[PDB]
Amino acid sequence: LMITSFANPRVAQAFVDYMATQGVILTIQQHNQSDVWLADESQAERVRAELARFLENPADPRYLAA
Amino acid sequence: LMITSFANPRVAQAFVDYMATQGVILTIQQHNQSDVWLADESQAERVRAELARFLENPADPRYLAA
Repeated sequence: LMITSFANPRVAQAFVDYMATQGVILTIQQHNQSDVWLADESQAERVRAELARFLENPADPRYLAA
Repeated sequence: LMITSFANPRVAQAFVDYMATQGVILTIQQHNQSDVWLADESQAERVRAELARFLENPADPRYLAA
C-alpha cells in the first residue's frame, strides 16, 4: 500500500529511516521531473537545436564549464 | 512553451545554465514526488499513526537522530 507522498525527498527518507528503527521497512518510489519552460517562443527552434546536441552528451565540457 | 523534461534536476539545470550563457532564459517547473510504499499491510495502521506524529513536526529530534 501507498502510505503517502512527500515533495521533499529528504523528508520522505527521514520518515523511512525512522520507521526502519521501529522494524518497519518502507520503500520509496521517487518520481523525478524537471520540466524546462521557455517564455519567448521565437527562441524555441534555437533551444531545441541545442537540446539535441546536449542529449547526445550532457557531460560535454561545454555544459560542465558554463 | 515546454521544451522538455528531465528526471535528473542537475541535468536540467546544466542545460538551463548553458542556455543562459547564450542569452536564452529558461525556467524549471520542478515537480517533486517521493511516494512511500509499505509491502506488509498488517503494519499500515502503525505506520499511519507514526506518520501523523511526523507531519506535526518532521524536524523532531526523534527523526533527525534516528
